Amino acid sequence: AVKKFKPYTPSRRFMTVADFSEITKTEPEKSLVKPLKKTGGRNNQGRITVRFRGGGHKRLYRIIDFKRWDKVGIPAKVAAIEYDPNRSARIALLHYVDGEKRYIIAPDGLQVGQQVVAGPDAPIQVGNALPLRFIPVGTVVHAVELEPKKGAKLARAAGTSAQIQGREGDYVILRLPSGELRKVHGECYATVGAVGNADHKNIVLGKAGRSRWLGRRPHVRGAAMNPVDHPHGGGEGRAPRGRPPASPWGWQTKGLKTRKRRKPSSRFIIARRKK
Amino acid sequence: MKRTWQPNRRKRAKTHGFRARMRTPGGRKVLKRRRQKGRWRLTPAVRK
RNA sequence: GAGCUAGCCCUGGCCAGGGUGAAGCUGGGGUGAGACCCAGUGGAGGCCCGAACCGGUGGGGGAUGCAAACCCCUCGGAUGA
RNA sequence: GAAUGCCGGCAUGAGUAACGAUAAAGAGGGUGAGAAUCCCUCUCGCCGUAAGCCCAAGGGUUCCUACGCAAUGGUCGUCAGCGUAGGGUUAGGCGGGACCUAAGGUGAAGCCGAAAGGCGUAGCCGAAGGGCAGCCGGUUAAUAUUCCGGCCCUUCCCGCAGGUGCGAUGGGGGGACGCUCUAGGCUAGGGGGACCGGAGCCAUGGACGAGCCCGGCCAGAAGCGCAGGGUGGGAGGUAGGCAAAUCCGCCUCCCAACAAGCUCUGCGUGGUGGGGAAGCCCGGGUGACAACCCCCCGAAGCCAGGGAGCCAAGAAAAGCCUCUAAGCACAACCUGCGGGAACCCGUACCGCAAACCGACACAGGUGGGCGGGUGCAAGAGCACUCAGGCGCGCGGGAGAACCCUCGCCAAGGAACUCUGCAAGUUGGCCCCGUAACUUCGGGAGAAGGGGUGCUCCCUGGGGUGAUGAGCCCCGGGGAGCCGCAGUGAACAGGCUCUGGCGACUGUUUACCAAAAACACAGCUCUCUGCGAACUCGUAAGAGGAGGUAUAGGGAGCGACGCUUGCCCGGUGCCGGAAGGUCAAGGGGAGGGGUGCAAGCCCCGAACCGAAGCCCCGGUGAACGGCGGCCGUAACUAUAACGGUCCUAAGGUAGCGAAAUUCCUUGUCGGGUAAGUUCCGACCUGCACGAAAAGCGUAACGACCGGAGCGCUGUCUCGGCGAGGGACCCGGUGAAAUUGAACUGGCCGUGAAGAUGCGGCCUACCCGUGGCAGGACGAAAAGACCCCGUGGAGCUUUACUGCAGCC
RNA sequence: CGAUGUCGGCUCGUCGCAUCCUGGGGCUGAAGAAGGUCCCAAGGGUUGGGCUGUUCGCCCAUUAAAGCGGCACGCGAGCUG
RNA sequence: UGGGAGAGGGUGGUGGAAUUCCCGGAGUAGCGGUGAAAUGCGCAGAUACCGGGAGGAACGCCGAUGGCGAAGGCAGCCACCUGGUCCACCCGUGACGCUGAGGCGCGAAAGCGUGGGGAGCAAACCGGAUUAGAUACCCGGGUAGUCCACGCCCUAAACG
RNA sequence: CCGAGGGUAGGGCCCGUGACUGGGGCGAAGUCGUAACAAGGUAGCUGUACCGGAAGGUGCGGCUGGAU
Ligand SMILES: [Mg+2]
Ligand SMILES: [Mg+2]
Ligand SMILES: [Mg+2]
Ligand SMILES: [Mg+2]
Ligand SMILES: [Mg+2]
Ligand SMILES: [Mg+2]
Ligand SMILES: [Mg+2]
Ligand SMILES: [Mg+2]
Ligand SMILES: [Mg+2]
Ligand SMILES: [Mg+2]
Ligand SMILES: [Mg+2]
Ligand SMILES: [Mg+2]
Ligand SMILES: [Mg+2]
Ligand SMILES: [Mg+2]
Ligand SMILES: [Mg+2]
Ligand SMILES: [Mg+2]
Ligand SMILES: [Mg+2]
Ligand SMILES: [Mg+2]
Ligand SMILES: [Mg+2]
Ligand SMILES: [Mg+2]
Ligand SMILES: [Mg+2]
Ligand SMILES: [Mg+2]
Ligand SMILES: [Mg+2]
Ligand SMILES: [Mg+2]
Ligand SMILES: [Mg+2]
Ligand SMILES: [Mg+2]
Ligand SMILES: [Mg+2]
Ligand SMILES: [Mg+2]
Ligand SMILES: [Mg+2]
Ligand SMILES: [Mg+2]
Ligand SMILES: [Mg+2]
Ligand SMILES: [Mg+2]
Ligand SMILES: [Mg+2]
Ligand SMILES: [Mg+2]
Ligand SMILES: [Mg+2]
Ligand SMILES: [Mg+2]
Ligand SMILES: [Mg+2]
Ligand SMILES: [Mg+2]
Ligand SMILES: [Mg+2]
Ligand SMILES: [Mg+2]
Ligand SMILES: [Mg+2]
Ligand SMILES: [Mg+2]
Ligand SMILES: [Mg+2]
Ligand SMILES: [Mg+2]
Ligand SMILES: [Mg+2]
Ligand SMILES: [Mg+2]
Ligand SMILES: [Mg+2]
Ligand SMILES: [Mg+2]
Ligand SMILES: [Mg+2]
Ligand SMILES: [Mg+2]
Ligand SMILES: [Mg+2]
Ligand SMILES: [Mg+2]
Ligand SMILES: [Mg+2]
Ligand SMILES: [Mg+2]
Ligand SMILES: [Mg+2]
Ligand SMILES: [Mg+2]
Ligand SMILES: [Mg+2]
Ligand SMILES: [Mg+2]
Ligand SMILES: [Mg+2]
Ligand SMILES: [Mg+2]
Ligand SMILES: [Mg+2]
Ligand SMILES: [Mg+2]
Ligand SMILES: [Mg+2]
Ligand SMILES: [Mg+2]
Ligand SMILES: [Mg+2]
Ligand SMILES: [Mg+2]
Ligand SMILES: [Mg+2]
Ligand SMILES: [Mg+2]
Ligand SMILES: [Mg+2]
Ligand SMILES: [Mg+2]
Ligand SMILES: [Mg+2]
Ligand SMILES: [Mg+2]
Ligand SMILES: [Mg+2]
Ligand SMILES: [Mg+2]
Ligand SMILES: [Mg+2]
Ligand SMILES: [Mg+2]
Ligand SMILES: [Mg+2]
Ligand SMILES: [Mg+2]
Ligand SMILES: [Mg+2]
Ligand SMILES: [Mg+2]
Ligand SMILES: [Mg+2]
Ligand SMILES: [Mg+2]
Ligand SMILES: [Mg+2]
Ligand SMILES: [Mg+2]
Ligand SMILES: [Mg+2]
Ligand SMILES: [Mg+2]
Ligand SMILES: [Mg+2]
Ligand SMILES: [Mg+2]
Ligand SMILES: [Mg+2]
Ligand SMILES: [Mg+2]
Ligand SMILES: [Mg+2]
Ligand SMILES: [Mg+2]
Ligand SMILES: [Mg+2]
Ligand SMILES: [Mg+2]
Ligand SMILES: [Mg+2]
Ligand SMILES: [Mg+2]
Ligand SMILES: [Mg+2]
Ligand SMILES: [Mg+2]
Ligand SMILES: [Mg+2]
Ligand SMILES: [Mg+2]
Ligand SMILES: [Mg+2]
Ligand SMILES: [Mg+2]
Ligand SMILES: [Mg+2]
Ligand SMILES: [Mg+2]
Ligand SMILES: [Mg+2]
Ligand SMILES: [Mg+2]
Ligand SMILES: [Mg+2]
Ligand SMILES: [Mg+2]
Ligand SMILES: [Mg+2]
Ligand SMILES: [Mg+2]
Ligand SMILES: [Mg+2]
Ligand SMILES: [Mg+2]
Ligand SMILES: [Mg+2]
Ligand SMILES: [Mg+2]
Ligand SMILES: [Mg+2]
Ligand SMILES: [Mg+2]
Ligand SMILES: [Mg+2]
Ligand SMILES: [Mg+2]
Ligand SMILES: [Mg+2]
Ligand SMILES: [Mg+2]
Ligand SMILES: [Mg+2]
Ligand SMILES: [Mg+2]
Ligand SMILES: [Mg+2]
Ligand SMILES: [Mg+2]
Ligand SMILES: [Mg+2]
Ligand SMILES: [Mg+2]
Ligand SMILES: [Mg+2]
Ligand SMILES: [Mg+2]
Ligand SMILES: [Mg+2]
Ligand SMILES: [Mg+2]
Ligand SMILES: [Mg+2]
Ligand SMILES: [Mg+2]
Ligand SMILES: [Mg+2]
Ligand SMILES: [Mg+2]
Ligand SMILES: [Mg+2]
Ligand SMILES: [Mg+2]
Ligand SMILES: [Mg+2]
Ligand SMILES: [Mg+2]
Ligand SMILES: [Mg+2]
Ligand SMILES: [Mg+2]
Ligand SMILES: [Mg+2]
Ligand SMILES: [Mg+2]
Ligand SMILES: [Mg+2]
Ligand SMILES: [Mg+2]
Ligand SMILES: [Mg+2]
Ligand SMILES: [Mg+2]
Ligand SMILES: [Mg+2]
Ligand SMILES: [Mg+2]
Ligand SMILES: [Mg+2]
Ligand SMILES: [Mg+2]
Ligand SMILES: [Mg+2]
Ligand SMILES: [Mg+2]
Ligand SMILES: [Mg+2]
Ligand SMILES: [Mg+2]
Ligand SMILES: [Mg+2]
Ligand SMILES: [Mg+2]
Ligand SMILES: [Mg+2]
Ligand SMILES: [Mg+2]
Ligand SMILES: [Mg+2]
Ligand SMILES: [Mg+2]
Ligand SMILES: [Mg+2]
Ligand SMILES: [Mg+2]
Ligand SMILES: [Mg+2]
Ligand SMILES: [Mg+2]
Ligand SMILES: [Mg+2]
Ligand SMILES: [Mg+2]
Ligand SMILES: [Mg+2]
Ligand SMILES: [Mg+2]
Ligand SMILES: [Mg+2]
Ligand SMILES: [Mg+2]
Ligand SMILES: [Mg+2]
Ligand SMILES: [Mg+2]
Ligand SMILES: [Mg+2]
Ligand SMILES: [Mg+2]
Ligand SMILES: [Mg+2]
Ligand SMILES: [Mg+2]
Ligand SMILES: [Mg+2]
Ligand SMILES: [Mg+2]
Ligand SMILES: [Mg+2]
Ligand SMILES: [Mg+2]
Ligand SMILES: [Mg+2]
Ligand SMILES: [Mg+2]
Ligand SMILES: [Mg+2]
Ligand SMILES: [Mg+2]
Ligand SMILES: [Mg+2]
Ligand SMILES: [Mg+2]
Ligand SMILES: [Mg+2]
Ligand SMILES: [Mg+2]
Ligand SMILES: [Mg+2]
Ligand SMILES: [Mg+2]
Ligand SMILES: [Mg+2]
Ligand SMILES: [Mg+2]
Ligand SMILES: [Mg+2]
Ligand SMILES: [Mg+2]
Ligand SMILES: [Mg+2]
Ligand SMILES: [Mg+2]
Ligand SMILES: [Mg+2]
Ligand SMILES: [Mg+2]
Ligand SMILES: [Mg+2]
Ligand SMILES: [Mg+2]
Ligand SMILES: [Mg+2]
Ligand SMILES: [Mg+2]
Ligand SMILES: [Mg+2]
Ligand SMILES: [Mg+2]
Ligand SMILES: [Mg+2]
Ligand SMILES: [Mg+2]
Ligand SMILES: [Mg+2]
Ligand SMILES: [Mg+2]
Ligand SMILES: [Mg+2]
Ligand SMILES: [Mg+2]
Ligand SMILES: [Mg+2]
Ligand SMILES: [Mg+2]
Ligand SMILES: [Mg+2]
Ligand SMILES: [Mg+2]
Ligand SMILES: [Mg+2]
Ligand SMILES: [Mg+2]
Ligand SMILES: [Mg+2]
Ligand SMILES: [Mg+2]
Ligand SMILES: [Mg+2]
Ligand SMILES: [Mg+2]
Ligand SMILES: [Mg+2]
Ligand SMILES: [Mg+2]
Ligand SMILES: [Mg+2]
Ligand SMILES: [Mg+2]
Ligand SMILES: [Mg+2]
Ligand SMILES: [Mg+2]
Ligand SMILES: [Mg+2]
Ligand SMILES: [Mg+2]
Ligand SMILES: [Mg+2]
Ligand SMILES: [Mg+2]
Ligand SMILES: [Mg+2]
Ligand SMILES: [Mg+2]
Ligand SMILES: [Mg+2]
Ligand SMILES: [Mg+2]
Ligand SMILES: [Mg+2]
Ligand SMILES: [Mg+2]
Ligand SMILES: [Mg+2]
Ligand SMILES: [Mg+2]
Ligand SMILES: [Mg+2]
Ligand SMILES: [Mg+2]
Ligand SMILES: [Mg+2]
Ligand SMILES: [Mg+2]
Ligand SMILES: [Mg+2]
Ligand SMILES: [Mg+2]
Ligand SMILES: [Mg+2]
Ligand SMILES: [Mg+2]
Ligand SMILES: [Mg+2]
Ligand SMILES: [Mg+2]
Ligand SMILES: [Mg+2]
Ligand SMILES: [Mg+2]
Ligand SMILES: [Mg+2]
Ligand SMILES: [Mg+2]
Ligand SMILES: [Mg+2]
Ligand SMILES: [Mg+2]
Ligand SMILES: [Mg+2]
Ligand SMILES: [Mg+2]
Ligand SMILES: [Mg+2]
Ligand SMILES: [Mg+2]
Ligand SMILES: [Mg+2]
Ligand SMILES: [Mg+2]
Ligand SMILES: [Mg+2]
Ligand SMILES: [Mg+2]
Ligand SMILES: [Mg+2]
Ligand SMILES: [Mg+2]
Ligand SMILES: [Mg+2]
């Protein structure tokens, strides 16, 4: 349930914030945070390579366990659910009976105090991780690896999930968050359930300053520029586009497909995304 | 108003200094030329 | 050549005073339970007035200047992009 | 002899402008060849959240003293940041280094690039961040937390004693963190005292007084006291913290828990060491054996790693503690004490400025800290003033025009003007009161009005004490007094009605544009399955992102409300294993050159052969587009209706003389005495129209229109007054410009606008203050225009390439 | 074109006369009063407002009258902009 | 107190038939549609047939002149939670009643807001026919919507 | 002191009127089509929604006050 404000300033009229209700602990595990090196969109040459970035709130990076097959058979108690500024999902602090402590992203329904485990023999319940070939067809799942032992890569954002659709040989068939039907190897790990914080998409930033807190610098339209700057630049007064809409670099940006055609993974994608 | 010369000794030595020139092909050609011309100073003097 | 200027990165610092009084909380009312209402408490905000500080709206002066952009009066922001 | 030529010299303008903030000067005494300008004394003025004091940059001897005045100083100069000389900067504790890491830089291993070089985990470097031991006073012409005095402290080495499984670059803990608000108790700082110390004073009508004036503290180890910070203890199990671990983590059990304890800091006290005013006297002496006490106010500072709340979720590494590993356990470490040892560089002076950045002793620019008192509601605001620092390095007169800045004005009151431009008005606090409309927040300080000083009397609550007095804070009720006037000076909104545009706070053309432009939350389209797309790079490598479709990139639109129609023929994009065209290559019918020949060499048909294009289809919040003619209804006019040509299809809703309307000041209505503007309508829209969005919209605006009230020197229509200039005298003394000049009017003439030619008229020689009509006045080899087979930026279905991609 | 600043306003005027008024006249389809038309005449005079950047013009209220032109469409080393 | 019938309501589950789409096989000259047609689809391999998969919505037979609810309304099946109601016994209370201005709550479809979901259907819309014309009826397409959650709207031939 | 009233400012209700505009009633001798009454030639009506020169059409759900 997103939280609204009374319109006591022009921005508070629309601004909405998360309720933060699932959060049980307001400080990160000190041994699991590292400094996050802000870039401003600059690469190692010092050049901007992603425009309109920088100036956001300072953040520490919490180390996330995107493997989990790391500790097959060792159960862990869900100790806390915390805020992570580096992702849309919440994160869950796990106290393994090992004594080892790890973070995973918090699935929907995850409860502080419950136990979770990973492995081929794990029960099919929210928070447990198994190789895909041991999770029943039709169950919704998240934190999915793309190739075995390379780490969870799919269905990681707030409220997202993938659904197991069937089996074929060494591979399973997943419906990804985007609706794409893709083959994933059966030895790839995944965690049962959907990612939590599903109301994330209902947040209304409310004012220009909110974007700035997030490190999003103002984006300026190509049509507001000059011909040296942008294909849409120039014209006396306002102008329509006068050509197929284009990026700052000239490629068309209304429909032009850009996935590389001879890519090897096409053998494993059944059906491109819909919508 | 604020003018263009705002002296800074660390900035001066780190930018125009002898060790800065030696790190770089163009910088070593500067020293070569200034020695060839007979300059009394090859590099700007900085107090340290 | 980024000691001017533009952006970003790391690490520090600064913003007199006054005003408005959001959520929440407590109490009372209300109800089958509620919604909700009232009072108190509370202290939110690219909130208000206004110095420092950051600006440069209108006018006047200056025009071989005090100054290769200044001066006076007035005016904008002043917890925030 | 000319090149707006080059270098130099020297003229003209000219004894002219100016002499750099309008904070301000006067006299006496001294020095000296010389004095408005140097020193001293008294008087006057100016700053006082500074125009005072401290620190960091930057500067580099400018610091102190003596002796000088050619030049530098906008005048003068005996003076000086100037000339010459001599002196002056003293640290284990202050800052930096012999410590740590941040971005970044560098870079064993490694990767990449024609060369030069580009990357790169570890490591290293890198600070105004982390860490770390000195406080107060005295002393010099000039340094002082540095010298000295008193009281403290740190590390290293060695030794003694006590204790302990000692031992690390390894494991762990800790260091370690946001923003806003904030408690308790302190301190800095401040106010008062009828109390304590003090040289003195009694004026000029009164006062010998509970008189006036002056001061009434600073540092301090242990110990103790007050206030806070931090921290549970024990055992067992243990598979995690790349070895080990008794540590840490996890599980279980038992005592402790807003407790005390243990520990650390702050504050107070504290042996001891200091300081110590006015006044008088010549920096020093005296005051003085100085006194050194009580009360109130009180931080944004301290306790601190305190507390609460919130979302945007807030460095690292070492010092430190703990664990163990090799090893070593005659060691080693810990603790106490003693003796010894403790290096390098900075230290002067300026530092909101005459010593820094601005060519200048330049009204500009420059980061941190302290920044007293009283009054005004508060305050760092305003006025005055303390300490302290200044009067701004040309002066003296005069009392015109004109200019600047300022004050007032009869009657009128916007009649001014493009415009109330400018200037008036309004102005703080308290109380009463307050409209349409609204997104219910607002609009709102709406509007509008009343109050405001002083004296006496009665009286309520709070803070500190103690519960009281005292002090301090917040009130209330009567009765009076004075003036033109009580926020009596300074600082402190004029208001309202109605349109356009943009939702809003923000951003912009450094130095002619601040806006209606950019941004903006929000809406939609589209790309991207992760070695993502995309971007930079030849590459390696990076950003994206230690992110993963509720994510990231591109595009347009731009809060919110109600909406966003029709055309897919062309262009784009997307889909289409058919077909057509299609390059290299394959293939080799057939033909050719040469040779005596085997052979060698060349041409070459059918057929096979990709992307692309053609072709089929989809697609508008993709590029874009969205008609004409004739006829027709009981008067006319008009045309719901019909016919017809064309098109891919002919503009829907809504709006409309509009930021769009040519004709145009359209027509009508409103407002005005009068309205090319304004508002409301109509619709023949030259040439609105739906995300280059359409129509609205509360609130917001140094945006641009129209009107009204208030009030005014804006004006009728000008007058007077003030200061700084202008003027005169002394001092110093520019500038652009300049063919040379002995340089008048008219009517003519002349390359067509004549001081210079003709004719006539007028005119003694030379200045000073003024005014701007001419010298086609100065300035700038015309911001327009054209020309040059001149240049550059930009576009595209111009040409031709290249990257990139297929 | 090695520059002759261009609309309008303000200020300051001066000139022409094809005269708007005032003075003197002839003719009249001039009874008077008032007008019409032409002649002489440049001495003086020739208002204040609403609109619009306007010149011009329309309009309001007056007037004896509310003249038309030239002077680089007079006048930016005089101002405005 | 002891029993009964019921699509009464809410929540979570779950079954099969059919339609559509996609994949594989097999097969070819039409299919579809109507009063008759055409648009449309189909040699780029449709329709018809077999196998596989995905997805949404509605529940055939039972089914009735039936049942339940205050009305709107409610229909595969299972479970849980829950309302009303009838019967028997005649056991308890002792008129505790009836109605009901206001109030409050519920309230088919369409519609609205936010977010999902989307097979079939289908306003608007495009096209083919029909017709004198046909902004209709018929046919081929087709977006909201129809479905779920939450919040609105509060209407009806909400009728016996 | 109170006080007729006057004055300044801001609200509330009512009436008259207004460029222009919306539909309504009546007239009828017109133009267009023919929506309802018969199965009215697509059974009708209905709430709502979207659309069309017009009556009206269609969607969704409802009623019979529907012929055969
Ligand atoms: Mg929630
Ligand atoms: Mg809100
Ligand atoms: Mg709120
Ligand atoms: Mg709310
Ligand atoms: Mg708002
Ligand atoms: Mg919240
Ligand atoms: Mg949460
Ligand atoms: Mg924190
Ligand atoms: Mg760490
Ligand atoms: Mg990075
Ligand atoms: Mg780098
Ligand atoms: Mg680099
Ligand atoms: Mg980019
Ligand atoms: Mg960037
Ligand atoms: Mg999170
Ligand atoms: Mg969220
Ligand atoms: Mg949003
Ligand atoms: Mg952020
Ligand atoms: Mg964005
Ligand atoms: Mg933009
Ligand atoms: Mg532009
Ligand atoms: Mg460029
Ligand atoms: Mg280009
Ligand atoms: Mg550019
Ligand atoms: Mg371009
Ligand atoms: Mg363009
Ligand atoms: Mg254009
Ligand atoms: Mg443009
Ligand atoms: Mg245009
Ligand atoms: Mg433009
Ligand atoms: Mg533009
Ligand atoms: Mg624009
Ligand atoms: Mg366009
Ligand atoms: Mg264009
Ligand atoms: Mg175009
Ligand atoms: Mg793959
Ligand atoms: Mg600087
Ligand atoms: Mg310098
Ligand atoms: Mg430096
Ligand atoms: Mg430095
Ligand atoms: Mg530097
Ligand atoms: Mg260097
Ligand atoms: Mg060298
Ligand atoms: Mg030199
Ligand atoms: Mg030499
Ligand atoms: Mg050099
Ligand atoms: Mg910092
Ligand atoms: Mg502030
Ligand atoms: Mg309150
Ligand atoms: Mg609370
Ligand atoms: Mg504010
Ligand atoms: Mg504020
Ligand atoms: Mg404000
Ligand atoms: Mg200005
Ligand atoms: Mg002004
Ligand atoms: Mg003035
Ligand atoms: Mg200038
Ligand atoms: Mg300049
Ligand atoms: Mg100024
Ligand atoms: Mg000023
Ligand atoms: Mg201001
Ligand atoms: Mg303000
Ligand atoms: Mg403030
Ligand atoms: Mg803040
Ligand atoms: Mg602000
Ligand atoms: Mg010659
Ligand atoms: Mg010359
Ligand atoms: Mg010259
Ligand atoms: Mg020359
Ligand atoms: Mg020369
Ligand atoms: Mg001469
Ligand atoms: Mg002169
Ligand atoms: Mg002055
Ligand atoms: Mg002198
Ligand atoms: Mg002298
Ligand atoms: Mg003196
Ligand atoms: Mg003063
Ligand atoms: Mg003061
Ligand atoms: Mg210097
Ligand atoms: Mg000194
Ligand atoms: Mg001299
Ligand atoms: Mg001299
Ligand atoms: Mg001199
Ligand atoms: Mg000077
Ligand atoms: Mg002398
Ligand atoms: Mg000097
Ligand atoms: Mg000496
Ligand atoms: Mg010492
Ligand atoms: Mg120091
Ligand atoms: Mg050493
Ligand atoms: Mg280091
Ligand atoms: Mg340091
Ligand atoms: Mg130190
Ligand atoms: Mg000390
Ligand atoms: Mg000294
Ligand atoms: Mg031992
Ligand atoms: Mg941390
Ligand atoms: Mg820090
Ligand atoms: Mg005080
Ligand atoms: Mg006497
Ligand atoms: Mg003291
Ligand atoms: Mg205490
Ligand atoms: Mg263990
Ligand atoms: Mg003394
Ligand atoms: Mg003594
Ligand atoms: Mg004594
Ligand atoms: Mg404060
Ligand atoms: Mg958040
Ligand atoms: Mg680090
Ligand atoms: Mg051993
Ligand atoms: Mg020990
Ligand atoms: Mg050494
Ligand atoms: Mg020193
Ligand atoms: Mg000085
Ligand atoms: Mg300053
Ligand atoms: Mg100073
Ligand atoms: Mg200069
Ligand atoms: Mg000076
Ligand atoms: Mg200066
Ligand atoms: Mg002080
Ligand atoms: Mg005041
Ligand atoms: Mg005040
Ligand atoms: Mg002020
Ligand atoms: Mg004082
Ligand atoms: Mg002076
Ligand atoms: Mg004079
Ligand atoms: Mg007057
Ligand atoms: Mg008036
Ligand atoms: Mg008046
Ligand atoms: Mg105006
Ligand atoms: Mg005032
Ligand atoms: Mg009103
Ligand atoms: Mg309201
Ligand atoms: Mg008021
Ligand atoms: Mg208003
Ligand atoms: Mg008085
Ligand atoms: Mg009390
Ligand atoms: Mg007064
Ligand atoms: Mg003042
Ligand atoms: Mg004000
Ligand atoms: Mg208004
Ligand atoms: Mg207008
Ligand atoms: Mg608008
Ligand atoms: Mg704006
Ligand atoms: Mg704008
Ligand atoms: Mg808006
Ligand atoms: Mg906006
Ligand atoms: Mg805005
Ligand atoms: Mg602001
Ligand atoms: Mg400019
Ligand atoms: Mg500018
Ligand atoms: Mg410039
Ligand atoms: Mg410029
Ligand atoms: Mg300007
Ligand atoms: Mg500007
Ligand atoms: Mg502005
Ligand atoms: Mg802009
Ligand atoms: Mg914009
Ligand atoms: Mg929008
Ligand atoms: Mg590139
Ligand atoms: Mg890389
Ligand atoms: Mg990356
Ligand atoms: Mg990374
Ligand atoms: Mg990281
Ligand atoms: Mg990402
Ligand atoms: Mg914009
Ligand atoms: Mg509205
Ligand atoms: Mg098209
Ligand atoms: Mg097309
Ligand atoms: Mg075939
Ligand atoms: Mg052959
Ligand atoms: Mg032959
Ligand atoms: Mg659309
Ligand atoms: Mg076209
Ligand atoms: Mg377009
Ligand atoms: Mg007719
Ligand atoms: Mg049109
Ligand atoms: Mg249409
Ligand atoms: Mg019109
Ligand atoms: Mg308009
Ligand atoms: Mg137009
Ligand atoms: Mg035209
Ligand atoms: Mg017009
Ligand atoms: Mg016009
Ligand atoms: Mg008109
Ligand atoms: Mg106007
Ligand atoms: Mg105008
Ligand atoms: Mg018309
Ligand atoms: Mg555009
Ligand atoms: Mg536009
Ligand atoms: Mg458009
Ligand atoms: Mg508001
Ligand atoms: Mg604005
Ligand atoms: Mg503005
Ligand atoms: Mg005047
Ligand atoms: Mg006067
Ligand atoms: Mg005067
Ligand atoms: Mg004067
Ligand atoms: Mg005067
Ligand atoms: Mg004389
Ligand atoms: Mg001569
Ligand atoms: Mg002539
Ligand atoms: Mg002559
Ligand atoms: Mg001659
Ligand atoms: Mg001659
Ligand atoms: Mg002559
Ligand atoms: Mg003459
Ligand atoms: Mg002249
Ligand atoms: Mg002239
Ligand atoms: Mg001449
Ligand atoms: Mg001239
Ligand atoms: Mg030129
Ligand atoms: Mg030239
Ligand atoms: Mg030229
Ligand atoms: Mg030219
Ligand atoms: Mg130009
Ligand atoms: Mg030309
Ligand atoms: Mg030519
Ligand atoms: Mg040519
Ligand atoms: Mg030629
Ligand atoms: Mg070119
Ligand atoms: Mg590309
Ligand atoms: Mg010319
Ligand atoms: Mg010339
Ligand atoms: Mg020429
Ligand atoms: Mg010239
Ligand atoms: Mg003027
Ligand atoms: Mg007459
Ligand atoms: Mg008569
Ligand atoms: Mg005559
Ligand atoms: Mg005359
Ligand atoms: Mg005359
Ligand atoms: Mg006019
Ligand atoms: Mg006109
Ligand atoms: Mg007219
Ligand atoms: Mg008359
Ligand atoms: Mg003329
Ligand atoms: Mg002319
Ligand atoms: Mg003309
Ligand atoms: Mg002229
Ligand atoms: Mg004229
Ligand atoms: Mg002129
Ligand atoms: Mg001018
Ligand atoms: Mg002019
Ligand atoms: Mg001139
Ligand atoms: Mg002139
Ligand atoms: Mg001239
Ligand atoms: Mg003007
Ligand atoms: Mg202009
Ligand atoms: Mg049945
Ligand atoms: Mg009984
Ligand atoms: Mg309903
Ligand atoms: Mg619906
Ligand atoms: Mg569908
Ligand atoms: Mg027809
Ligand atoms: Mg919809
Ligand atoms: Mg019925
Ligand atoms: Mg009366
Ligand atoms: Mg009919
Ligand atoms: Mg019918
Ligand atoms: Mg219609
Ligand atoms: Mg029609
Ligand atoms: Mg229809
Ligand atoms: Mg019914
Ligand atoms: Mg019937």
